[PDB]
Amino acid sequence: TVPVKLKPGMDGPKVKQWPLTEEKIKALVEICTEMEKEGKISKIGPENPYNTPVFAIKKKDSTKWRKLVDFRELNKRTQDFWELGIPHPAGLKKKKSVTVLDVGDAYFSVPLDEDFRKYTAFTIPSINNETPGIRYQYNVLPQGWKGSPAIFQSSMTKILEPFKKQNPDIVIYQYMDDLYVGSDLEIGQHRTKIEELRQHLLRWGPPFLWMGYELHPDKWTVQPIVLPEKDSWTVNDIQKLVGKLNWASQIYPGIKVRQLSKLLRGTKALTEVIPLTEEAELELAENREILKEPVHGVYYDPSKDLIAEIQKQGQGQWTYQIYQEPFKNLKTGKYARMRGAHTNDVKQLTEAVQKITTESIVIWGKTPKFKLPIQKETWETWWTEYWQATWIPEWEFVNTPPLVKLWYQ
Amino acid sequence: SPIETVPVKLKPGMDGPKVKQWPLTEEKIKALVEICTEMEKEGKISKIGPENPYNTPVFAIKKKDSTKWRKLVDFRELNKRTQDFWEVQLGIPHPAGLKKKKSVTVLDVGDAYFSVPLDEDFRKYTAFTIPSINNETPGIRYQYNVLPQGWKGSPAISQSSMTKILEPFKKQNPDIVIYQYMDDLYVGSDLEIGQHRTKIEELRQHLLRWGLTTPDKKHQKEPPFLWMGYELHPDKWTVQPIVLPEKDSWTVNDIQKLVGKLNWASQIYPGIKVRQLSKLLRGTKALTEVIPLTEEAELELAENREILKEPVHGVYYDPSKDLIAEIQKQGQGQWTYQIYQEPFKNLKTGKYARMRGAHTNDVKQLTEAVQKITTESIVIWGKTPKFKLPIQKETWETWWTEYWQATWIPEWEFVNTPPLVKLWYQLEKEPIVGAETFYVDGAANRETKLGKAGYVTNKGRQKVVPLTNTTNQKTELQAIYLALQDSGLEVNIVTDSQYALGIIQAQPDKSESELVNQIIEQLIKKEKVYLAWVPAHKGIGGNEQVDKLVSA
Ligand SMILES: CC(C)c1ccc(O)c(=O)c(O)c1
Ligand SMILES: [Mn+2]
Ligand SMILES: [Mn+2]
Repeated sequence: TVPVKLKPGMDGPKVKQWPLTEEKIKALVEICTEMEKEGKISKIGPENPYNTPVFAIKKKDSTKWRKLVDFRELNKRTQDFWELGIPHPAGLKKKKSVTVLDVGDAYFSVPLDEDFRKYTAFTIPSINNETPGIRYQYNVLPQGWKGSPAIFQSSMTKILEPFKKQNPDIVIYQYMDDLYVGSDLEIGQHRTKIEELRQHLLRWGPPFLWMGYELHPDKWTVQPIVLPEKDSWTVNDIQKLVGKLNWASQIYPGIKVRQLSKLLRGTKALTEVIPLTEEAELELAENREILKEPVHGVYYDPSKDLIAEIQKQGQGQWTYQIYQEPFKNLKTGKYARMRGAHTNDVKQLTEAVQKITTESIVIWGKTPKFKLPIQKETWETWWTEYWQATWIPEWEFVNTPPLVKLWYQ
Repeated sequence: SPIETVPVKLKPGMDGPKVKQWPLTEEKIKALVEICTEMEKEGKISKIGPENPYNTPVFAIKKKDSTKWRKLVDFRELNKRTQDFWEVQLGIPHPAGLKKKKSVTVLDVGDAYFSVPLDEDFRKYTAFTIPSINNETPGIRYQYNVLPQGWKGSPAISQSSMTKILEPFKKQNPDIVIYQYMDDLYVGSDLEIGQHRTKIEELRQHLLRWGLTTPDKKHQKEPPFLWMGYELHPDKWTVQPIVLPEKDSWTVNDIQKLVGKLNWASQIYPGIKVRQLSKLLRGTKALTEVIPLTEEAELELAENREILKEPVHGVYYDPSKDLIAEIQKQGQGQWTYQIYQEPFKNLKTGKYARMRGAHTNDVKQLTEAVQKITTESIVIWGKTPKFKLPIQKETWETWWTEYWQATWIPEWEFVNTPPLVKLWYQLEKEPIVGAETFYVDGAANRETKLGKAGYVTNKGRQKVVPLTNTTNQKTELQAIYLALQDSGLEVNIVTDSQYALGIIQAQPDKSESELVNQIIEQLIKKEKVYLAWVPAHKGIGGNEQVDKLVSA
């Protein structure tokens, strides 16, 4: 069994448990009574000062409640693993179909370093503080923890070897409680291989991981930056155009607005139609060109956090951008929709956060830190109510209405 | 003896508290050896040989002016040096969270902390010395054998041991509800009066078989059940008017007992503001610290004291019915709400004050109220109440669909109880045809703070105005204000201030800033207002013109 520790000179996680509905508290009590019986977790005393939040979620589709521990704080306090840690397959994104499987269940089979158990403490809250908190700590590889897939690496390899050798061409990436299986087979056989990979795990050693979260990376589209094309512009159109090209000149140094502004010479009514000059037309053409080739120099850097900004665009539409350095976007997309008049802004945003974090895992092998267009107190209240992933990314809250909303269409 | 001692560790790298004993009077010592001799007999403490190396200061003082001397130990260095524990949810159970049970009984377990053993290996850090009178003999050295009072670990360790003791009586009676809060043990049930008393007899013996004297009663009054400050009646609970101390010089150890009270009362009583009295008091420790409050604290204690002067009544929770929450708009950043199941039978009534910030508007405040109520309800009842709110469904729709941020309210219905919350002004999405276009700009000189604010328009109209003691950010809002002033009912307004755009694109309807307000009002008077934005110094006409006019 493996020796783990916290980064040098820092103490463990002491986060507070947020309130849970009655429904959720009940499910957690069931799940934990079982787990205590199976020897996975053990009640602890008050001499253990640490704590990690814990709530419950239903997955994409199940009858069933899944205990989700928010280890975010323990994760960034857990010594990175190198003495091990996983490699990301750049080919995964290029595949026609990628299915995600919950193998997390398998982590419970490996014992956790006796001395590291205390740092995994958590508490099930009681309604109206009738009873004081029921407290546990893990004795095994806890799901949602990063030190988990790291220690179950050798074990996970040995289990997939036969499938790898025989099935050599699929790509299999392991992230947290997740296993990303990608292939260029047709959905029929692709899903046969999966079920085949499924059986492999059931045979090689909560409980459901029956389900496939199937994605199609080969069909994910980036949104470029475009400029309107009109037969008659107004002072206002031109003013907007110039404001945006001036913004796009921070990313593409070759942008020129000279000949366009020159069209706004004097002081006109915003609704006045201004004819386009040859000079202007050309400048518009040339800029239009430049805006279609990629940014000059943006390769991904693994030792740096990823950053994702989201812009509520209205009518259920959302745009986002991932980057490490400002104006050096690795990706930009537009999350059009759930299909309609989606009446829960907060739900849409929570769905967008997960999709984006998914795409991010597939492409760089890690989750981005989010800058969310919401009031912290509104997000903290309702987000766990729409969460369906087994992982949780880092986020902050944007209080100041950005101007880039006006430009990322 | 029957209880399993909890393992306790001093903080890492820290050693035991070596302290010096303060000499005492023959009258304070004699007593002590008395209070001690008895304590040593119950086995609460032991005499240590000459040889332990740690020490804690021992003091001895009065309990009533009906004079006697009780014992006081200064566990200050030791509380610094002792491992952190988990205060768990230092949450406070709300009477309205209790459900109607028939029979109830409150057992006041307090004397029990002395009755819990202390980790054998840790007892040596609790050594204290009783000074000798003429220092002709060696002092007398005791160490603690039970959770010592005044220490870090007695609170949590005991409240924990208790749980373990009760957790077996609790499992055996799936129907009986038991809640523990400090001294207090609440036992509820639907049983007849006489089967209840019976079980209570088993619980009492079960606690005794684990080695802790239950007190039963020495002055026996009625069914008005007293459980951690609440008066529990068959079908209603009551909190008697809280009497706050009235005094000349406030102390740091009476001001601390105050915030605790205020907090406790904070969730029973509405509008209990305690944020000023906490900023005078924290992390500063006293041999010699004694405090005047600040005249914003004698006036608050004034307001709190006025609110705690009226009794609080409420009904219990009936899980078979919906939970309802109704809010009304009260003013000056104030809102009132009542949570109930049956109309006029309130479970909890409260008040929400606006959260600090320069600009704001009624809609953002209501939303903040809902999420506060929502979270409070989930803590007490485990569910989210339905909301009766003073805002049209059409208003809210217009708001969240257009607001640049993500926002949501739970299931809710409109209730017409003026003053209704609404949107005072609405910026347009497109330019307004036939309206005058006001390109505006401003500038200021940081050295002299002298600046100008102007605007030019497609109709030739123009105006610049000199200003003193102003800023760049100030002058662009000032320029907008001027534009709003001199324009008709409908108006297009081009600016180059990202700052001004930020403030207006937030749609505020009161700011604690006179200027913004002036603009706000001006907006409320307009029928149509289209507010554009352009980059500065890029040659767009009429941004340049006006820039030239205000720059120099
Ligand atoms: C070019 C810089 C100094 C600048 C920034 C912001 C403004 O609002 C201005 O009006 C301006 O004239 C200049
Ligand atoms: Mn300006
Ligand atoms: Mn200017």
